[PDB]
Amino acid sequence: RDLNDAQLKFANDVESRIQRRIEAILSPIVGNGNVHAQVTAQLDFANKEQTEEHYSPNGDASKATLRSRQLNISEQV
Amino acid sequence: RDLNDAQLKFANDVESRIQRRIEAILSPIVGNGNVHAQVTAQLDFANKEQTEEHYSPNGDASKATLRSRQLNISEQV
Amino acid sequence: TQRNETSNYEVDRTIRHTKMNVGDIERLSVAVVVNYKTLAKPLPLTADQMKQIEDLTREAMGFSDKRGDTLNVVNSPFS
Amino acid sequence: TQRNETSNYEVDRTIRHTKMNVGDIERLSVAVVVNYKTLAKPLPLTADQMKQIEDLTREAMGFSDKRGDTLNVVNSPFS
Repeated sequence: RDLNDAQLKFANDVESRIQRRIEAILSPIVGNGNVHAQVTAQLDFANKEQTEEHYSPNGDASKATLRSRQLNISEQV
Repeated sequence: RDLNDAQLKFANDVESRIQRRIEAILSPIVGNGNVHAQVTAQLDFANKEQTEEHYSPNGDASKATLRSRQLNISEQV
Repeated sequence: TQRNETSNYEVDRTIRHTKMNVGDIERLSVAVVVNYKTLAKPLPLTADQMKQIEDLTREAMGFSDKRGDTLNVVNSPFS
Repeated sequence: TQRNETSNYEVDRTIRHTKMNVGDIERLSVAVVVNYKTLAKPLPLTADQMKQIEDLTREAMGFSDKRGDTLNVVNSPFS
């Protein structure tokens, strides 16, 4: 209930802010009382944790970062 | 009971908000008393936890991120 | 011939832990009535006026057809 | 012939631990009405004036079509 009313008041606050700004940026052009605006905004309220972990591609040997190597080559004829 | 009445009052609150906004955005065009609106909204009240875990496709060797390798190649003729 | 290959890869990742909200909107259903316009009386609003009124009501709804919102606007003489 | 190769690589990395914000905007929907201009009365605003008013309202919105914001501006005589 109280969280719901807090969400509704916060939504109405953001609507009032954007509505007042649209009324202020347009009224010097068309006149003081010749415009109305209404704002309906959907908000999110879900806590969203995230953890990316990128890696860099090292397929090509010209940008590989080796640590060891054990290259053996035999041959006969 | 009390949770049910809280859900009903919160639904009625959101209905009142959207109804007042539709009455405010339309009445300057058609007139002060020539419009009515009614809003019926279905709400959710189920707590929904979620845990995605994406991975990135590394089938192609040109974007693979190797850590080891042990390539042996024999041959005879 | 022969070719033995052992590999070890490394994987990118993402973990999203989302606790959704209790009390959001799943669907809107808005029914709008408008009166006829009486000038000097039986004059319905024209199709362009009804279309732009539908536009305004759709935008003031926050209309989103992903949620399946429904809007119906009619014009009729009042009483 | 033969060729045995063992390797050990080393990997670059990145770890982003992002705790997102509670209370941000997902979508804006803005409906704007403007009156006709009365000079000496039935004069609608021209198409360039409506276009630049749409420009100003879009920029004052913080309009971002990634979020799917919707704007509709109409011009009509008041009452």
